[PDB]
Amino acid sequence: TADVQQKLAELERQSGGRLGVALINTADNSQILYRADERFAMCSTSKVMAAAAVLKKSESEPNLLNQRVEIKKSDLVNYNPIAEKHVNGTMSLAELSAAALQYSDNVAMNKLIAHVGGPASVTAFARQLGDETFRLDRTEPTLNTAIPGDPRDTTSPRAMAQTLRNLTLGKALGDSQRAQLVTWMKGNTTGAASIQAGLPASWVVGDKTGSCGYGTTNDIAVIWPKDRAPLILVTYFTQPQPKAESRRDVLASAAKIVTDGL
Ligand SMILES: [Cl-]
Repeated sequence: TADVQQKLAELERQSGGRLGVALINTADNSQILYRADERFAMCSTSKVMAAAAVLKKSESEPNLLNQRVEIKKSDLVNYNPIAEKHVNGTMSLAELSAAALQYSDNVAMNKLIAHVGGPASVTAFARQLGDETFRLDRTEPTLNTAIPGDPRDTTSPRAMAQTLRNLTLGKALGDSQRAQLVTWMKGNTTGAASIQAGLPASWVVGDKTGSCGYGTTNDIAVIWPKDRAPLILVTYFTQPQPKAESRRDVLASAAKIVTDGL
């Protein structure tokens, strides 16, 4: 409705920044879009694509998720909540995937990236799925600069919503791998203040958040409303000032606007 568009424009104006939304409602195959073809820095929301690339590789390598990866001091980056506890030992690729997706651990992201061949390999995986918009250019932590106008490490709301639908509800991954990705995302510990905060308490959510430079504040989610077909929702948000603070409330407000009614 124009009403939903007006409400999103009002929210964006009040927020002071630039808001991007894509909702896919699988009940009727409809979409609600706002700036959905513009690019936004992904921040840690790119961890979903990297974990999915590892899952895809595991379809033909059954030992892959159990493979051990050494964690060294030289692996530490800016935010390492799980990896810092494993320095001088190993973690499996499954454990790194869970740490990336559920605690936003940046060492874990770098190990997923390295395993599949680097940022260009993660990007080539997106391309193989039919996502011609996603680009992972850099590793952690430099992928977080989020400079306005810089296309590095960006995607669009439309593209990420369509790809997340393929990954979590469609057939991008084998049944075992899809279920594993969904379980990991449903177990996220970092999302309660973002999309989830704009939805009724009873709804079930798997999501991945990310915040980075220029007050960029993001969330991408698969949502099971009570007794309804699932939704896919991407809410991206960025601000003019380099040191702007995160605005998870803006993502909650956008989620409420686009799901009201339903
Ligand atoms: Cl500033």
